[PDB]
Amino acid sequence: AVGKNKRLSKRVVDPFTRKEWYDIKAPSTFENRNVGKTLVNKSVGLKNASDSLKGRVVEVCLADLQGSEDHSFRKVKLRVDEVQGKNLLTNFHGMDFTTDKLRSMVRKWQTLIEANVTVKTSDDYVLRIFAIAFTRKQANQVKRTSYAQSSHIRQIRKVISEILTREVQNSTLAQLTSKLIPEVINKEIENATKDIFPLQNVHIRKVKLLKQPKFDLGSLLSLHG
Amino acid sequence: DNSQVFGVARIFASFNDTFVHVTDLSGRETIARVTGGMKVKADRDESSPYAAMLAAQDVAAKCKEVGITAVHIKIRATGGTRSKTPGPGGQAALRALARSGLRIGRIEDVTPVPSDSTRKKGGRRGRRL
Amino acid sequence: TSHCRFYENKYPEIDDIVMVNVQQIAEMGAYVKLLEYDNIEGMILLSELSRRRIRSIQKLIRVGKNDVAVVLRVDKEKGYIDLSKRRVSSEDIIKCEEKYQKSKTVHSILRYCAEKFQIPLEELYKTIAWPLSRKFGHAYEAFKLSIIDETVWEGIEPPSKDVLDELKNYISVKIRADVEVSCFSYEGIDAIKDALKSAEDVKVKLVAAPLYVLTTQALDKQKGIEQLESAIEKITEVITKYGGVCNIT
Amino acid sequence: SNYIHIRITTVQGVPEEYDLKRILKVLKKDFACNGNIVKDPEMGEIIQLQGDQRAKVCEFMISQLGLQKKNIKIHGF
Amino acid sequence: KTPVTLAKVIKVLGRTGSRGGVTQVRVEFLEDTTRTIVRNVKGPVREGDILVLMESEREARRLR
Amino acid sequence: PKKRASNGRNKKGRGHVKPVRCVNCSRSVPKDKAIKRMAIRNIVEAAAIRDLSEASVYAEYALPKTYNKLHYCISCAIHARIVRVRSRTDRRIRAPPQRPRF
RNA sequence: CUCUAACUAUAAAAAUCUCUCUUCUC
RNA sequence: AGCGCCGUGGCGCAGUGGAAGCGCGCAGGGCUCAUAACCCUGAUGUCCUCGGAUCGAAACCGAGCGGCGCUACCA
Ligand SMILES: [Mg+2]
Ligand SMILES: [Mg+2]
Ligand SMILES: [Mg+2]
Ligand SMILES: [Zn+2]
Repeated sequence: AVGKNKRLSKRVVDPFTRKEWYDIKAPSTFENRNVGKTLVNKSVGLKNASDSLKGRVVEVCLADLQGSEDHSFRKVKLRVDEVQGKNLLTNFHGMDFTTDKLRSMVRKWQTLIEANVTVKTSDDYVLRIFAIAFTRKQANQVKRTSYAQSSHIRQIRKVISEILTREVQNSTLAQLTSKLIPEVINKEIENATKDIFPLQNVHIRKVKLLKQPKFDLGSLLSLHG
Repeated sequence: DNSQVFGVARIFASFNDTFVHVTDLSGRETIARVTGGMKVKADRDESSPYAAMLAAQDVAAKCKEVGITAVHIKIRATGGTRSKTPGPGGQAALRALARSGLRIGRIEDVTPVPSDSTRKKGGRRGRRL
Repeated sequence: TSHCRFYENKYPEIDDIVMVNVQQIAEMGAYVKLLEYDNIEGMILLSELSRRRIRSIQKLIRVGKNDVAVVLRVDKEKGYIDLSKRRVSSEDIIKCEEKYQKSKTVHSILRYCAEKFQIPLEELYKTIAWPLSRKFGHAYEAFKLSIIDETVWEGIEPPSKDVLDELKNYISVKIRADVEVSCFSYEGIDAIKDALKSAEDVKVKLVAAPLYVLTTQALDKQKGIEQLESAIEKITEVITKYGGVCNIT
Repeated sequence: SNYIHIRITTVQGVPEEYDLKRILKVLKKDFACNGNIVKDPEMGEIIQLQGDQRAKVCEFMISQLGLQKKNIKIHGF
Repeated sequence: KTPVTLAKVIKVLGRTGSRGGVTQVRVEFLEDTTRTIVRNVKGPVREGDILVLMESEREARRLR
Repeated sequence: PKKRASNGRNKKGRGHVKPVRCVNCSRSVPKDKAIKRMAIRNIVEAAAIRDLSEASVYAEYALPKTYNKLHYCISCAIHARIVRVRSRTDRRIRAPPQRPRF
């Protein structure tokens, strides 16, 4: 907290005076469209602020973007693409679980089932989807455990693979997020796999973007308004 | 929103020299990098709660100067290969941030955890202190 | 009266490096005087005392000596100095040593006048210290420039000139070079005599038959080098024509 | 010159005609003592071995290079 | 600055420290009585006393 | 002599087990004889739950917790008080020590 | 004769050691 | 015969410009049942002599003194 070797192998300026604030607007599918503000250096040509902004990522809880608390454990990543001025427009980037819920529902005496899939969406987006499921005690258990046989994991895992394949390849990322908000796909998986084993608390994990077509300016303009 | 200026505290709490390093929502633009060792003289009580508390208070003063009022804390440990365990200072830093006017929201555990990577340091019999 | 601090103000600044003199140890650490700043006591705590573990204390403090350290916090209201010995860079220790020696030389210089003319030491040092320390560096360079060309003492008027005359009375660098004569000529001693007569009219002497060593009493450290190279080039110019060859390395 | 003495035990004064680490290698095994090569600035190079084995040090200095045995005057101490 | 604080102990939490002379005490501040904090105190203490603190942010754990 | 019938390992039919590294002393140890504690903890203690609460938007927060599964060695575990050397006739009782908090 | 909740946090250094070992039936 | 170093407490350094400097040593004491280790206090002198400046000097310099490296026996 004093001095050090200083192996160099005043002229100070204020950090904030040359800095400026920008607003973030969410895709119209999300409920609370206003997200927040981000700090930028002041706009100077030859490295305008626009070049620095486009490409940034904003990391926001889904409960924030909907308002209710039932979406606390989810957490969406948004990608900065278009700069409007004092307000920037962001396209969907990814969506994830908070580590706490994931670590909470991975308990003992119930093996998990993971289902990874890499799928092109309707339009051009190459995406990766994870699915996490946990075995459920039927409400008559006297055996203290609910292990599943590897045949059952094989069946459930495959079924989830085609379920995600259909639900992604059919509809675009906007419609995908529309299914993602009220987690209809989760209950769909639970119903489609109900005949194999109870399978408590299925969920969609780490909706991960892989590839995007060019820019599709019109898509962004339709997204925000 | 109530016209709030959100931020992220994202405390990094090792077993030595607790870190407090606030940045914007984008995570790129840093504010108040002041750490625990900044505010203690021994260079060895850096992990002690006092260092983290003074660092957090100075961060809070800087945030009030720059307008950031409510925060989104991301508690982190060294994790990965090293012990997966939160340090003692970071929690005190979080509490000190809580006291000094600022508001909180969505505190997160962002501990980096491996899926058995990195044949790691120590040797067979490990530490022999 | 050894008083009247070396630098601009009595009270030390923040995070500043010093060397201190030890006088006593009560039980915790030691509040000991300072001979880098004003003589107000500065206290060292045992937590900040020894790089090695605390098992013997009388051997690492050595009461009654000079020790490098750095002052953490200063109380300029009524006078308390918080002083720290550990967090000092191994390269800044040399800085502390040289700065302490420089201040010691200043103290030694500006005591002779106060004791010869029995006037206040504080008054005379206050008069002298405005062009002394703050101009662009330490006093010693200014004093050397003044003895070779008096320009610093005249910046401000002293109480008198008798004290400055006593300073001049009390105050009142050699560079080596080797020249090897590789001559195979017949008469090459006359050229050496002529060239050294020209060069000397600063000090050039003999060691060996080819070896001539010049130890110039330069006053600027750069004038000596240029006179040295001028003499070397004169030697070469004189000797390469009459028949011989000489070399300097 | 080249004087050699042994003082309770360090050996001050050692010819350089053989490498020092092999001297230590033979010394430690033929004495069974802790061995140190301490190079104090510009004193007689320090080779220190524990115990009172000055007769054994005589044996070693005979067996390493020694063939004079006349300039060795070990102080009792 | 003079941010001196006062707190009344409501419960004595035994005695901590290798010396066996320092007491953990659960003191509720006289101002803002709804808040309580545990701190270490050297010297004899009994519940119902009111004690002085230079700092009130520091939470005191066991002294090892 | 036979100190424990189960050899103090709890392998008994696996031949070899994958080693795991201790959290503190970093010793490699068989995963079964790698005494394990589910450190499930609230991310802040009760001395700060208030402090955070009144300084919190979103009243009555869930206050998310931190979970970990500490894989100690045995030397650290016995030194760091996790496991205690019990008497001979009390070794054969493998239940957890009677409801830590009741 | 119906019951599945709460948690903390230390590893500084520490080597060596002489004799003299023998006695139970009424 | 010249210039550069050493200038002692039994010892090597150490500042040389406020006056007795460190460790190694040696004596005693402390520690422990005892020893080594560890922890304290000590007696050692002309830092060779001459001067100058110097309130103050072993030191800063200078005009002789005892030994070390070179020139190389420098007709
Ligand atoms: Mg151990
Ligand atoms: Mg045994
Ligand atoms: Mg076990
Ligand atoms: Zn361990």
